[PDB]
Amino acid sequence: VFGSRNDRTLRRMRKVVNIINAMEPEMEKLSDEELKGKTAEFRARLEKGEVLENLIPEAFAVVREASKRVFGMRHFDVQLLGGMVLNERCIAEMRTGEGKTLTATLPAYLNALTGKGVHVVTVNDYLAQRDAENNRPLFEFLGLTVGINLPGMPAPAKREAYAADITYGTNNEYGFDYLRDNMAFSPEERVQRKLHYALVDEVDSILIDEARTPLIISGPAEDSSEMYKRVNKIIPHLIRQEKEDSETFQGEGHFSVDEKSRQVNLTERGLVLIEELLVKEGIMDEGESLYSPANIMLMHHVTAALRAHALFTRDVDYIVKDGEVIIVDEHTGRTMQGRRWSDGLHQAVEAKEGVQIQNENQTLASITFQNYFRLYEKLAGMTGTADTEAFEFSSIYKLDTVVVPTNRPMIRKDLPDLVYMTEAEKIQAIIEDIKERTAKGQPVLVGTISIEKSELVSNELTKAGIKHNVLNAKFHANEAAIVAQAGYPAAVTIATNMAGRGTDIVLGGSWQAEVAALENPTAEQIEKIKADWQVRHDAVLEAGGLHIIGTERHESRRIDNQLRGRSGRQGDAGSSRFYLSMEDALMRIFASDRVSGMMRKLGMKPGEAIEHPWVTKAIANAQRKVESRNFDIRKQLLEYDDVANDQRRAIYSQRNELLDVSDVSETINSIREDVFKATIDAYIPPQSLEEMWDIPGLQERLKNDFDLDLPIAEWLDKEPELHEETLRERILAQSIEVYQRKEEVVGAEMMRHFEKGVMLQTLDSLWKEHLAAMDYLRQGIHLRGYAQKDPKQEYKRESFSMFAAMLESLKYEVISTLSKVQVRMPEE
Amino acid sequence: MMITLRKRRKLPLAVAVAAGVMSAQAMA
Repeated sequence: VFGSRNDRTLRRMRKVVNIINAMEPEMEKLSDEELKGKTAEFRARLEKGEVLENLIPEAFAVVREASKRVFGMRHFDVQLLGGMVLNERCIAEMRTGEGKTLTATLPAYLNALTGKGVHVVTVNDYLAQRDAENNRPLFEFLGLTVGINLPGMPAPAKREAYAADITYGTNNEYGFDYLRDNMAFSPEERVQRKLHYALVDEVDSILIDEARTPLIISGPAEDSSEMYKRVNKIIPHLIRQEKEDSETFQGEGHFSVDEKSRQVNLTERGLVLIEELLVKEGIMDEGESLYSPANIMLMHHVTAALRAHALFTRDVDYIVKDGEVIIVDEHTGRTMQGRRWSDGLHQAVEAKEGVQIQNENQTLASITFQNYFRLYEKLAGMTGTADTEAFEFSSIYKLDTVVVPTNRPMIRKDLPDLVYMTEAEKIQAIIEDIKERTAKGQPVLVGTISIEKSELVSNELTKAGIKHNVLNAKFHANEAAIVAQAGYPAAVTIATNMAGRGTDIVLGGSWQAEVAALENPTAEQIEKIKADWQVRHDAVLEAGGLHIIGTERHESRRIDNQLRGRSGRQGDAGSSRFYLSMEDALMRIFASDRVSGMMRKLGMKPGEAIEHPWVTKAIANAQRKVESRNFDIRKQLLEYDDVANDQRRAIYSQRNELLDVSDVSETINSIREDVFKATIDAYIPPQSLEEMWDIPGLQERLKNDFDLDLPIAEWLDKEPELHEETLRERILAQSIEVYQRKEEVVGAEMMRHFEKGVMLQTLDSLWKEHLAAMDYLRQGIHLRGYAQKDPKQEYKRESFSMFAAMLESLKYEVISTLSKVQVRMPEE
Repeated sequence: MMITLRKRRKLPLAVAVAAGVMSAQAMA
């Protein structure tokens, strides 16, 4: 892209808009089938040597033309600007009323021409299926295909929707689909296509709030994981006092009077008790430490058995009857038979006693939305008039913030904040502001964020004698009835914490809702009501438009601005008036209410409008400061997230390669020699002495993990010229020979499929571990981050070592399993 | 004779718990 962002971008887009407007009269001379022909033409031109960004003038013109024949609505110039910006990797701010559907249709058609697939992200399935079928007669009219992806849709149908030019779906399913696709065994099992372009309807929520939302799939294999019972089996060999089993201890702990430390904690700062668990039996007995990133998984498993012994006492902390585990509450004497402590805690208990061990419930597959949308090349979306955290768009997703002009001039009179001392003053001032407008015939919308104030203002309004209708969310039918005339002259509507966007309240009321209340609305009736409605609309205009009143403001300006943007629909008339008291909790956001107390000496004067604009500016400053503090926190959290993100991306790339390719002999053989070398180097050091070689250890390992019986002691005994290198190669050669011999019995193509599957399976198996391991270290690093060292940097270091170790273990078991397989080999 | 006894029968059951969540199986 070229041209100064924002400033120059605005006029740059205008240059194209002019061309589109000039070519419009020409498009009106083109037949319906010609518009369709242009769409196909662009497809050909794109492969010929045409730039997508250069097709905008013609493409947008076709869309504008087609829309006039399909919907009869011409895409406004302001919409052309926004739709054009949505072709890049930027976020466009759209005012309430401009027309999101009439804007998002432009970038969709343009990017759809590439045939890569336009991924439209919706907040819910309602809008997803709504716009999908609504815009269908438009896109399909030009030849493009519209596909809808609903959560839970079968793979066959998904493939049809994903193979379409434009795909409508929810962010939730979008992420899950990606997970299922990447966790496939065969490339034909895929459901996705390409992450070329993504257009999200509301970034305010999906990109901001849902940024740190991880799609955790808890899909266990069930069965019976009796493997855990073999771990806890080593505990009864110890005594709770010394040698591993000890409730905290730390030398003393407490007196001999039921010293069961049920506060968990756990420590073992002696480093002499843990020495009893390590070594012997098998696994974690080779010489590995339990306080290493390459053994964090077992660390969180062995401690589970410990915190299931003296931590959870039988019959008091929990009760198991007939295999049914029920938690016993000692606080109020309650029994929880439908609950179980996660983090593998319940599993340790079920593995301690004669209970059937389950398959737990942890992260089988997970991905964060932020780490998902960041994979898309062209990531664009629409945002509301909220701003605030909008600055984080460039830091979280690296998107540029662009504002789109309104269709009509916004005549929303924004008034300053009138801060009073007591709530009585604040409320009374509101009543007065409303009462004065009740005589002028101006509709008043009270945005109470607190239910306590909603009833308070309602009682006060009744006291003064002012008509009012409260939007009780418990009665949607009531709300719809009020909203229909919420813009009616002198109509006081009270809203208790309204969600974003909201219904498009038309000034004067809604004749549609009026004619819909009649049995048979004839042409005469409709025209009559429209005539009356017209007068009602003009009346509100002379009154001052829709008057918004805010009793209390919100910390995050995102919601604050959302309420302010309720008026002036598509550039209409309105007035915003906010109030505040020294009793409201909002005065605590200024670091300390003691500071805000300086405003108590402003005079106030209940009944006199002090009108001080600097007050609003002060509040707005603090409002953005609150989120600035949150931003620092979000950044700190994302710091750890990106670490797992890169590792995930890396391992997913390798898994994808092995997924797409059919043959994997190259990889298998290349890692085969490496695995053997590493295993040999562990018993036989390079360029050492004969008496420095552990022949028995290597032989046993070969006859254990590689299923290869080789008498190395006999080989070197008769062949002294074997030296070392030749000896290593001999073992490898013999392995390859027997390997091929096993292969011939199973089948060449079959073995290749087997190896491919085993690689993916082993990778996935370790991936499940790594997912939990990352978490174990994520929280455990808090006790590892000492002074004179950054806890994030050290974490990344340990995480890198963990990943490396995982890779080594991957190649190890992959080659081992491929050899461990007991194939029925006949006498050759 | 020299009876070299060793605990080669190590118990990887503790590790199998991690892969237990997605324990797929083929022919063997």
